[PDB]
Amino acid sequence: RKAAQFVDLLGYFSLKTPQTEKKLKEYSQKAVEILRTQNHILTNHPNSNIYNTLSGLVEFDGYYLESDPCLVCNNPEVPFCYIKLSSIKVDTRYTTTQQVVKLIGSHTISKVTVKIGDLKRTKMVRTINLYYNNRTVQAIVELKNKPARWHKAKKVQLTPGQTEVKIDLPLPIVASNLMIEFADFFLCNACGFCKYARFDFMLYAKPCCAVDPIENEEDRKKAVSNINTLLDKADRVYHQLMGHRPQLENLLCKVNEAAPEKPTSASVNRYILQLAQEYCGDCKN
Amino acid sequence: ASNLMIEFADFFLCNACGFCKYARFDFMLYAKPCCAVDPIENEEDRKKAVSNINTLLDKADRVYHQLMGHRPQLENLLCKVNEAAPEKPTSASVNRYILQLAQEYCGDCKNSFDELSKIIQKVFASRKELLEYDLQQREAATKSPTFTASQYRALSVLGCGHTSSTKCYGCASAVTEHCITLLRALATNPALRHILVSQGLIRELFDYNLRRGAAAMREEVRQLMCLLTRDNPEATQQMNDLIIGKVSTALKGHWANPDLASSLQYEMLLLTDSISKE
Amino acid sequence: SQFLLTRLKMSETERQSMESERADRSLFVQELLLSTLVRE
Ligand SMILES: [Zn+2]
Repeated sequence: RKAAQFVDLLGYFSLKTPQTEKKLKEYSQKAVEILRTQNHILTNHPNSNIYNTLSGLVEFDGYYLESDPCLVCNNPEVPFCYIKLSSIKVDTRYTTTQQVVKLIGSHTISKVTVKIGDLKRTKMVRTINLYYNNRTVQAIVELKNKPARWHKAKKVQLTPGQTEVKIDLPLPIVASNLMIEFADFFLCNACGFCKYARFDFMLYAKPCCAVDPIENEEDRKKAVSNINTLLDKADRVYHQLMGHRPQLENLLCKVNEAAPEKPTSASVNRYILQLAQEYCGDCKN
Repeated sequence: ASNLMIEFADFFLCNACGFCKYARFDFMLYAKPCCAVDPIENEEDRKKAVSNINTLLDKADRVYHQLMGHRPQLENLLCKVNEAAPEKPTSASVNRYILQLAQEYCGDCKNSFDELSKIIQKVFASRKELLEYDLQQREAATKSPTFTASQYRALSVLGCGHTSSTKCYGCASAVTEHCITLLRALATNPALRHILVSQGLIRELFDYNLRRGAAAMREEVRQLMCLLTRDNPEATQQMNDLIIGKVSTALKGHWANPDLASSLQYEMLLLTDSISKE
Repeated sequence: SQFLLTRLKMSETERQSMESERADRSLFVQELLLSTLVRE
């Protein structure tokens, strides 16, 4: 489905360019050959009967009975959304002039909008530094170490009295743990309470599928072990998914008979409801 | 009964509220709802009955028109369902047209049918009462001809409410069920089996009753068709010819239409049943 | 709306001609239908 614009342009250019009859014949032959091959693939597909019967009974988006999952169909274009930091926060630790946060997982952050409330004239922030990393740790204090394990993202200077600031990222960052540093002028070391002001964070982010980077050899070994575990889990889930097909075909065979049954959302045929529950409920998950 | 009275004859109750200090009484009835009307004893009662029957007929006519107004929507929904076009979006994930069909038929047509049946029963009871009163009055006027036992039942209102409508789908289905049962009983005699197969019953059962009715009826029809060819080579050859012809005709156009290939389940079930009986 | 292929008029005299042709086609279909109801 990615080739809508390509076929649009191909049709337009073939229509506008005057060409010889041999080129026209070759073009038409290519188009008809592709059509015939795709029709042949469709009519002999192992799941063709199940999909053809299911289309007229239930409303389903995708095809969840495929042996090899398709990267094209498994990867839709997910858009960015505005997420509040506390909703994805997992563990947090504060120091005198910094704040370290960990999230549930990785995220592709694009913009950060910071809001300030209950500010006091005594002291405000002049320069904010943003740091990020995509290494997963279990304890925040472990990652508290400043120099080695952080990456600079953006430094923003503020005019005095600013209430909202728009830290834009020219390139979206894939991050799991974040850090905010107040470079130029504060926070409780134990609980993080601030009397001078109250800070709130927003992110223009979306969920991302990424893993820790590899820098040395034991990281490679950990990556290999993790990939083996993931392959085993995927194999188990794949077998559990493919186990559903016999029940689906039995239900389809029973539905095809269309025998009247004696007993308004509950007055639908029980076999149709079972088919919907089996396909759109379990196979989808 | 509609109104009841209880009297304490041999031995108490408050005239205003009915409280009794001596005892407390509770009542139970072994009853069921009944469709009946007031009796007629004189002329103004007859006039009231006639007016009530006219009102009931008007209400029944209105409800009947409201019921028959549902048919165009039902046929439009059936036409849309027959297309079976995929729709993109677990009790809510069934096709919306199927939900609309179920709501239209089992939700509204059922209520209209029930109201119509209630009003029709009331009208029938009123008519029966009026006709009985008219017969009694005519007999009283004439008394100022012997009838046999069967003639009395024929004339009286006893033989009035046990006849089915001529154009009734359910009654025709029931008669077909009885015919299948009787024919299954009859086919156990070899001579009757030969006569029945000579009548041409196998083709009629194959063309009509294989796919119609409840699942039990369909299996019974399959059993009867198998029994009709129990030891008759000609009947077996005829049934096999029908099955093979239908399967070949469907398989010829299976490629351009898969419903042809998926609507052979009853022929193959018949073949399986015939083979499984040695 | 940015697709080029989805965007892939008639004068008055040809409109008169088309309306006249519709008229004669209607008349021909009328006579054709009348021909099937004749007595046999
Ligand atoms: Zn009936």
